[PDB]
Amino acid sequence: SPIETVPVKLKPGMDGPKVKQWPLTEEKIKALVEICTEMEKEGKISKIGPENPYNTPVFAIKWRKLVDFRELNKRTQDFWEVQLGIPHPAGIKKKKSVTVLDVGDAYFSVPLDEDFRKYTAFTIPSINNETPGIRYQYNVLPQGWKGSPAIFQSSMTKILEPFRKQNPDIVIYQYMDDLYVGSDLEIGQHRTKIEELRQHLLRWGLTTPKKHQKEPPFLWMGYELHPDKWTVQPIVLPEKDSWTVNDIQKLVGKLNWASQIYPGIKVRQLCKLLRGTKALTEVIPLTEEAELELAENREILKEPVHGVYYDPSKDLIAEIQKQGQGQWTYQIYQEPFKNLKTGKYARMRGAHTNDVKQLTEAVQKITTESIVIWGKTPKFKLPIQKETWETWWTEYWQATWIPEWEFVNTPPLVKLWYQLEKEPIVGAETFYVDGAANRETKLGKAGYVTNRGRQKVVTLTDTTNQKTELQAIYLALQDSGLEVNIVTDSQYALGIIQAQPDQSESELVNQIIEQLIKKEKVYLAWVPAHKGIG
Amino acid sequence: PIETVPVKLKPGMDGPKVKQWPLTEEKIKALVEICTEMEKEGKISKIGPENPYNTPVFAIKKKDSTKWRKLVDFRELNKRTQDFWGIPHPAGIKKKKSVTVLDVGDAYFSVPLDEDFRKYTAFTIPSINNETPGIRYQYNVLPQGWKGSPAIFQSSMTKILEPFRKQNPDIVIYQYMDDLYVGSDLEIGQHRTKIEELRQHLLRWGLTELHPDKWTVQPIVLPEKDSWTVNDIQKLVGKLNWASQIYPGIKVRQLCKLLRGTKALTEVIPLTEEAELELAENREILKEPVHGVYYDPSKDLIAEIQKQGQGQWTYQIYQEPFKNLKTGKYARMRGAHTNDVKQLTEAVQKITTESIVIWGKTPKFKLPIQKETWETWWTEYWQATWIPEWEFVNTPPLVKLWYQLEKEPIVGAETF
Ligand SMILES: CC(C)=CCOc1cc(NC(=S)c2ccoc2C)ccc1Cl
Repeated sequence: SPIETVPVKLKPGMDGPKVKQWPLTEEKIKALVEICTEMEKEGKISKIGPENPYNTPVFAIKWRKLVDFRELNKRTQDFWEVQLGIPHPAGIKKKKSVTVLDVGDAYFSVPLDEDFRKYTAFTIPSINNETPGIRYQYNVLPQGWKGSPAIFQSSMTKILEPFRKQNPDIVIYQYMDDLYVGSDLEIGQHRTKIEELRQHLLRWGLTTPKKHQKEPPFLWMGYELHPDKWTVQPIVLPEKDSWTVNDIQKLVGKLNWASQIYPGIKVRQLCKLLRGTKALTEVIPLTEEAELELAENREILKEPVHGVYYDPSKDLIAEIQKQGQGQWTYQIYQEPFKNLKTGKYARMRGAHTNDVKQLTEAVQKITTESIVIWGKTPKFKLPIQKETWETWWTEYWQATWIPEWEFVNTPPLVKLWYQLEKEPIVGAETFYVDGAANRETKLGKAGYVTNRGRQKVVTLTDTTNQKTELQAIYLALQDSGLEVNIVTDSQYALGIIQAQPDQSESELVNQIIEQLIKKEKVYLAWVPAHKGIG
Repeated sequence: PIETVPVKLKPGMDGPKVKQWPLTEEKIKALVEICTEMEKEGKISKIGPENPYNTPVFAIKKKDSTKWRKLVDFRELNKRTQDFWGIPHPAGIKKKKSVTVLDVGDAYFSVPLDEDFRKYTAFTIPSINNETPGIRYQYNVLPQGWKGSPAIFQSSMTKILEPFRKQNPDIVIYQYMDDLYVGSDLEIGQHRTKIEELRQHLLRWGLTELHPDKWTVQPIVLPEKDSWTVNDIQKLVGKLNWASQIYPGIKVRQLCKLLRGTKALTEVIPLTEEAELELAENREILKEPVHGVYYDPSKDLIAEIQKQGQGQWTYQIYQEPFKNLKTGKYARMRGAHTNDVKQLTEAVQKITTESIVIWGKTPKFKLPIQKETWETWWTEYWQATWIPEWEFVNTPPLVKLWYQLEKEPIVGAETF
């Protein structure tokens, strides 16, 4: 072609590949000898001679051909990332017409930096490793070579510039060997322009085909794309009578992907089947509950989920629900009930945190996503009162934020499970708690003594020092009335005061939190340990 | 329109390969414009895929403009770029009544960049939803935000300034990145007017309110109370005890003897004469910054920030723990009430400029924010040509409680 080549080079100080030509039968050689005389005439390759010390093994599977560039590739320089981030159905706009042009064969239509070609040398074996084999090399981007994807696209980009300029109201998406061309022109004008494009391309040697011709809807990321809207490619759950772990994991994976689009999907009981499995091929019988939810899911999945595309002229709204502790669901739409996208985030589990914090996190993940999809952030409708937000955030130790949002009374609402008092409680009993353990024998004591004369101690075995300290706080909570002042020298209690977590990785802390939540007033105070403090 | 100087990366260093972070539509539209223009003006050229480097780029709205400015994050490239051993720090700059900052980044485009170094300036304009490939460019001229620009352009900058410097030798001019910090004691009126005089001058080539003498270092003020309760003393003792890591003469022995017994948290305690004096000696120690603290040009400058709440923030600049070079409080700027990120951002910029004015270098920040929160939004409120380094931390409860104690004005900074 008359396309300028891209200057390619080998990684820092490496030399081209020298892997020996795998041995083949006469049937396989006569076939490759065939295919290569073809490519050779199509200008795709060039018979070279002894002036080449490089080589790549050529194979023959059906009689087609396959060149293994694993070696050349590992020696080839790196190119700037070839579009790895693809479009999401929720972000594209509806089109009157969309046509996909298979410019696949164009892979072998783009010239290869003449200087680099020598490295693509390969050998068609001899009938019996007797006489010298047939030597060749590529003049174009080799199928399976590292720089082909990047170079093919950049080349496609240059070529498409003029056309793109001349036809602003026409969108062309380049992906792999395809060109999805969309537009809002009358179908005849569209068809006309596709032909103009097809020709323009033809001008650069890029020939595109009615038979292979692809038509809408299109399969993309698990959606079926129609010009006016999208649908989810129906997902089928293999009804079986013998489930191995592989079957069960794969299943859970697909169900996991479905929870994004379909409401009510559940895998809790199916995941239970994975416990203590001794091998992938191990057959695990489905419990009753597993047989059950796997049944409801088959149903939920029979429901047709359809969607809509992005209309720039309308608002972008994002609604969030708290389907359980740490679990969040959301749907983004412009017009009520016509979603662009939906999804949910894996149960957020951490060392220690709170629901309002988690919320802001779900909010930032959506925002990061939205900026990518629409280059704008959705207006949020959150299940939390503006007061709850103002109270929490304005005082939290960590910087946090939520873009423009509005409250929506869709229970369950996210709230503050408790709030430590800001000042000691007059008239409330004051527990002076303390815990201590031998870090090596794991033996400890936990207890308290109050200004009111109440006291208690407990001996613990196989415990840690932090646990005794917390258990001391726990007992105080357990044994006090609705209002209590608790003083401790526990450094961990210092974190609890600052962060006021409503969820933790520590079961003990969680037990403490359940107590905190239950009290009407709790003042937690910290003092340094080993002082004149009694 | 001159010859170019051979620049290289530090030995063993390869070019940046930083991913472009996602941009809003507005931001992308502005860059496309700004970039086709510079392309036409020959300042940048589209590049191939054979160039593997990349640097994040984005757009800001500098003070007073609806026009977007292209801002590139050359932090990575800067660190990789060789050294030029710029100008030493004019210690005097930090002692001026008034200091004004000027953006002279536009002077660099008038200078060609070594062709051999261009590959490394590769940047990419993303596309919404990835429907269009990214628009790859690289620079042909000195870029704003790259440490090499103010360096190479030093000789030309000094020349163009001498006249003003001599006409006004009582004025100090220090350049940092794309910035120029002009400091003088002239009254605000004769100052700002003297600035434009400099502008006009600086202007005839192609170029277009700080008070260092008021960045006083503040003392910790321990509470004084008519009557003290068990809790008051405890809160107190805990802070003082922490504080003893800075001032070893601070003691809570006598006070902790009052915390003997299991009395109610709200019960009043009589302060023994020993306790009384103990507090007095402590208040005296805290009457001044700890001795022996000197800045070290060979050390990294650190800037820690704590969120105090209600739009309040505290920071400390040090190189070694508990040996602050400076500390202070920061109140949110009007129109930022509901935005933690905007407030923090504004603070980072304020502290960095101070750090620049004082030591002529930026501090590495310890920020009380989650990485994602910051990365998602800091750019929306950024206005400086430079970008400091940062790390995300968890604020220790005590550090916040201690600096919460700093002294504030009797009334404030009064002016009708
Ligand atoms: C992601 C993908 C393969 C899209 C092509 O299919 C469609 C694309 C659009 N609308 C847009 S904005 C368009 C047209 C060509 O390329 C794009 C990205 C609408 C419907 C379908 Cl069926």
